[PDB]
Amino acid sequence: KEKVERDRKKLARRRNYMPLAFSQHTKEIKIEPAQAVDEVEPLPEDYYTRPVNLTEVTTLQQRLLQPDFQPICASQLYPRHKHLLIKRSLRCRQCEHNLSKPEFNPTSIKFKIQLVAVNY
Amino acid sequence: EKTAVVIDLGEAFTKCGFAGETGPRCIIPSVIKKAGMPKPIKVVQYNINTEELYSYLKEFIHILYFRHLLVNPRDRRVVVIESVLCPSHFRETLTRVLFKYFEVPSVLLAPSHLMALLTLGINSAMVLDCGYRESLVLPIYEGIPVLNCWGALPLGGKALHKELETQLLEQCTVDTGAAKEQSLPSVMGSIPEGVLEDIKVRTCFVSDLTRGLKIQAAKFNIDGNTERPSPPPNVDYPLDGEKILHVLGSIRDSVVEILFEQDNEEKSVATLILDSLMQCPIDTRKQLAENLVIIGGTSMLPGFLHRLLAEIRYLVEKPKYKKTLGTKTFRIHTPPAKANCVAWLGGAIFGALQDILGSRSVSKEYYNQTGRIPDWCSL
Amino acid sequence: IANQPVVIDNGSGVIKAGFAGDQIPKYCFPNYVGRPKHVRVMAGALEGDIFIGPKAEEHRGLLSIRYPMEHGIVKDWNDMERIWQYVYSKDQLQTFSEEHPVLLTEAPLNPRKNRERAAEVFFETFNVPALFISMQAVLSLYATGRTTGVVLDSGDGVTHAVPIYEGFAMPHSIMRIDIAGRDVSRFLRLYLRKEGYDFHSSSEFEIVKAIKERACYLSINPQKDETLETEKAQYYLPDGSTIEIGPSRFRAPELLFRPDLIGEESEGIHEVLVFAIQKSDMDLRRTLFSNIVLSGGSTLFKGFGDRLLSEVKKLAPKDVKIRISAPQERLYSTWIGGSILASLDTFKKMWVSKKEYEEDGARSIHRKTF
Amino acid sequence: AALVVDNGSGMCKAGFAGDDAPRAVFPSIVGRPRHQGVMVGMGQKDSYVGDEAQSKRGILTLKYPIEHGIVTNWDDMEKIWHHTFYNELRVAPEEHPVLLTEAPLNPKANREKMTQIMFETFNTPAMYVAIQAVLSLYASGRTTGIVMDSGDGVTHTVPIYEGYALPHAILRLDLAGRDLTDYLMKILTERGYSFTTTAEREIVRDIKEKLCYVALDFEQEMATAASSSSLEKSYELPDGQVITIGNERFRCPEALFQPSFLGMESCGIHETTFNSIMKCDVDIRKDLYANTVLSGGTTMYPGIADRMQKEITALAPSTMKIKIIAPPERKYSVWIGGSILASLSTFQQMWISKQEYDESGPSIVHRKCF
Ligand SMILES: Nc1ncnc2c1ncn2[C@@H]1O[C@H](COP(=O)(O)OP(=O)(O)OP(=O)(O)O)[C@@H](O)[C@H]1O
Ligand SMILES: Nc1ncnc2c1ncn2[C@@H]1O[C@H](COP(=O)(O)OP(=O)(O)O)[C@@H](O)[C@H]1O
Ligand SMILES: Nc1ncnc2c1ncn2[C@@H]1O[C@H](COP(=O)(O)OP(=O)(O)O)[C@@H](O)[C@H]1O
Ligand SMILES: [Zn+2]
Repeated sequence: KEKVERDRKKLARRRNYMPLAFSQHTKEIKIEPAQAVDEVEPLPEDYYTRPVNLTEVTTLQQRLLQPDFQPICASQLYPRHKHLLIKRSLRCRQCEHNLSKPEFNPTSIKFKIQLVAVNY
Repeated sequence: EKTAVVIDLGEAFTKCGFAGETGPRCIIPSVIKKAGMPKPIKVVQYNINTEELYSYLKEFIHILYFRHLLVNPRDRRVVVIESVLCPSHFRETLTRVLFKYFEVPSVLLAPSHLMALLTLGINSAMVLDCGYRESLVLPIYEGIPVLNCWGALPLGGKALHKELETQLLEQCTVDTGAAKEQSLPSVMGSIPEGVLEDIKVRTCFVSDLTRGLKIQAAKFNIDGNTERPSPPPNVDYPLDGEKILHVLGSIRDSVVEILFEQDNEEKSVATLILDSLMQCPIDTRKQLAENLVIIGGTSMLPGFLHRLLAEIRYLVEKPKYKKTLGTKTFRIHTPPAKANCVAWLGGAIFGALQDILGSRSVSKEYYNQTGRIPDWCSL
Repeated sequence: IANQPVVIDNGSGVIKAGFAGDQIPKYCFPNYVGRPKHVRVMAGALEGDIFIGPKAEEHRGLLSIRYPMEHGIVKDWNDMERIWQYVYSKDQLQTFSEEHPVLLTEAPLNPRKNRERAAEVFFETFNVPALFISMQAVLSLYATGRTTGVVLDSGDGVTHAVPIYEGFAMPHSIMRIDIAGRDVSRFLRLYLRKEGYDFHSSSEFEIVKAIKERACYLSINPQKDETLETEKAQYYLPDGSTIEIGPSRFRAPELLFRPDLIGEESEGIHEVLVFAIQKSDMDLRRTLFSNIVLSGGSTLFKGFGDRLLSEVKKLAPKDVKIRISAPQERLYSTWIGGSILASLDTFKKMWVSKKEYEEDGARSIHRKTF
Repeated sequence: AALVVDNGSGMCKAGFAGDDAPRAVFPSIVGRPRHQGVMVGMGQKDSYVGDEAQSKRGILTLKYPIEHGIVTNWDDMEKIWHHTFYNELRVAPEEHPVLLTEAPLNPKANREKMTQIMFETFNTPAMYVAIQAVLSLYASGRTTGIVMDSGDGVTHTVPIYEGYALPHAILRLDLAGRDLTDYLMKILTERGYSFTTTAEREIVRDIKEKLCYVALDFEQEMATAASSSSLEKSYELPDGQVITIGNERFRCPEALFQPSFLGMESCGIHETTFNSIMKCDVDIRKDLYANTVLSGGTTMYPGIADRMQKEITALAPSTMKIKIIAPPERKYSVWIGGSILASLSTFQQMWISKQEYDESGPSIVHRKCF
């Protein structure tokens, strides 16, 4: 709606007709806004008078690796899929190409175009 | 068009990922491991030389765009989330890094508070942002941030980490493993920030208002003989392998109280909402009060939201706020993502809107021509 | 009683006291109550829980500042009573309040409850012979020594424009806006956080007021100074640390002349002056433009008169003579006016006696005001 | 099929000709946001109008386009008419001919520029401007009698006898609802409750409409207000905060009957109604006393009719019988008249066409006005 309004406004400025009325001017999606709770759930009375095992609760580092629902308990914390790594290719400002890597960089130490300061 | 990337550079942690996603892909400590330096330098640092800041941000953004995210920087747009009243030179540098070095198409400098509002869907809401450095509040009414009625206090992560370190050094009881079974005080002169943060998260919790109010008067010792509630059991925390630090039960529930302590000035994390809300326009009062939003990782601390909402309703009855904010119904919003990743989620929801993004966002062609990033200060 | 009357300016920022005989106010100290920041249980700390004026300035960093008067209105009366008690202390004046009569200087169009309670305190708590509430604007003209003149009195709490012609004040033409020196200090703190220097504490708010008072110049064209690269002039703090203010210096006090920038719905300091003249009758407009007087502390900004003259000229009619006659003693102009007024034998008739207040009623103070 | 569109300074009453009451009634205001350089959220309209701006008052600066029945900003008025036809009424302006209302003795440029927009911008088939007072008589089924049509913008007194108007007997007074609203703010600020902003002024208008009532004897009412707290009523704001306005309740509408309070130096709404009848011919005066109509929403104050009768009777001769005509629908008295006029087959001829406008120009309106 804002795009159409901004487009209609911009082409009217570009035309420079001073908003001349040649023709007649002028389905809806409505989300319900989230309900506000009167009282949020208090801290459970267990936390008072209970030994805290540091094995059971999770550290920040391993909490934050699962960001979608970072759980306090270890039993909730599920193993995330292994992170894919990158194969870098360099390109200069003035020059175009410089160096690059093959399409089978897995289990290969070969460069498609070998270029380095020690090699010139 | 391609799915625009969202970055949110913070003092403690940086949120990173792609637009139109349920949460951020990578969230990591905002630091860089430079050769020679034993402890890694913090990437965001206010009030330093531009050249030294430029190099740190160049190093950091590189790690985000290749090791954490795997995508070409020049190809797709950027949605840089940064809090309102972020230092001028820092924001100017961050843009100059993205536009000059990386050569990004266009950056959009969204305020964190307005982004947090989009995630809920509500058009108007009060937004408290309890971060690392400063706990900032900013009323947002129907898309317009009200800078007139701003509020900030240094009662975040940094102020809490410092308070924990101080208390641990007073009641210092470590088992080094060298005839140190007996209580040994201050074997190490300072405790590293990484350890203090892990203790805070696991050991320490936020007490109830009734118990907290007693803890405040107890440590004060205001003409009373041992008027403290029964603390939790003492938790033993390993330091650098062999050294086992016994954390006192009092420290766990007293360290947090510095946030909710009045300290004569009447300036807590609780008061900051009511101080701001009283300064707001008379028509906006009832709408903002009903729609409260609590973002920031400091508010993740267990039982913070209950203590805050309770401490609010107690400070309401206090004679200062009793006239204006007397008969008001304070209700908290529960955002879809977790309290840490509310800010990021807004930028992603905004990044998914390709049509509006391109128009609002500052293009590289404009920056190269002008060299003037638009801000809420005069042009 | 014949004994010399005590003039006291009720300035939100700085209250100025002294005798009517003196050409200048001998005792002028900041209008705030100082209590210890940390809630003092123990001995060896700041004792009394009350530090006012010079005592507060000494131990400033330790104490917590709370202004009793906001926007020319008294919020906390218990605090204001302690302040007025410190005016009759060994430190300042050193006299009995029961002996000498009093003159107050309340801002124009204040609440009537503010005037009534102000009188009640000064008649009941202190046993004053006689009291007289007056307008800050009317006094400013007595000091300069002209009958005709518009008085743009920019204080710390409130900025107000009152047009008075040949000793006749048009009460409908008076204009009052809350955007004053204190708001400029608040907005400067925000811009200083945008430069990357936080002043979160109530004590640290006082040094932002000092930074403002020291270094803040009003540019004739604001847009040209923004494009121009700043010198970034260093200011020295009490601890010794240096801060480079830069562009925050000039774009902070601009909010007086353009309060829409931050988002405050007000007219502006250039606008209230012109509107006050335009609201008055057509015959007087020329003489009121020809006689403008700047009063208060929030006119002392470097190049204020230069900017105001330019901003008034474009709004005002073409080929009209605009003279903005600032005195050298703008900050202390309001008091000097009262000191002259008090000295006159006519003042003897104007004030309300203690016995008059007991018999007549509450109205006595309001009806004799004008 | 025809459209009646009252262009009142306070509220714009629009609807279809023949219908009993107007379809869409909204406050005539344009709401522009107090925007900073910070980016704005989604669902953002550049300028809000009417009930939308009335919902989002907090942030938007409310600017009334018509001031004293004179259109100051025509670009703003165009945006209201666009909200009137397209959004509120849900009708094309090209299809239906549009009747507008102008107050009597307005500037000639107002009627000229009004019709120019309707003919060029909206491309209406026919356009007729009418005097608000002339329409208001049709509501009561009375051809003979004077009307005291007091609006938010202006109040005017048009004597019409046996379907013939006396133009020279017409008197206009700039004192109106908005001046009373502005007056009520000042006296509420004197009590304690300060209202400055444009959004706050709208809340003071809601306070005025509900509580304020006209006193029979003002001096007698002030005596009862001082002694007892029976007249003191409480009102809840949009905020939970409640206020007790007290004597200022009946002090606001007094300004109508004695403008000296506002400081205009003019005759009261009672005295101007008398003066207008005396300016007329001696014979017809009888019927004008017998048929004194009160129109607009500034005559919906509880007990204005009783006070009006008393004041007129004192000025007028003793032998004459003075009857004030107060119909239940006074607020919609201007529109309901328009609906009756437009429906009549006789009025079909009096319409000014596009062909008539094109050949002659916008000056044709002055001939075929009344
Ligand atoms: N019941 C009421 N009692 C007192 N004052 C009222 C009442 N209703 C409205 N008012 C005041 O009087 C005004 C009446 O405005 P109204 O709705 O009659 O439109 P208008 O702009 O005056 O149109 P017109 O000039 O054609 O009569 C309002 O703006 C308000 O200030
Ligand atoms: N999941 C969590 N549980 C508890 N505390 C947390 C959590 N995540 C972060 N914190 C704490 O709260 C702080 C949140 O800071 P953050 O909002 O990420 O930084 P910034 O304010 O610079 O954007 C961290 O420094 C950390 O001490
Ligand atoms: N030399 C100065 N330069 C700039 N601002 C000043 C200067 N002196 C005072 N001010 C400002 O003006 C205020 C003083 O207001 P003041 O004139 O005392 O008000 P009042 O007329 O109500 O007594 C200070 O608090 C400060 O904000
Ligand atoms: Zn090269």
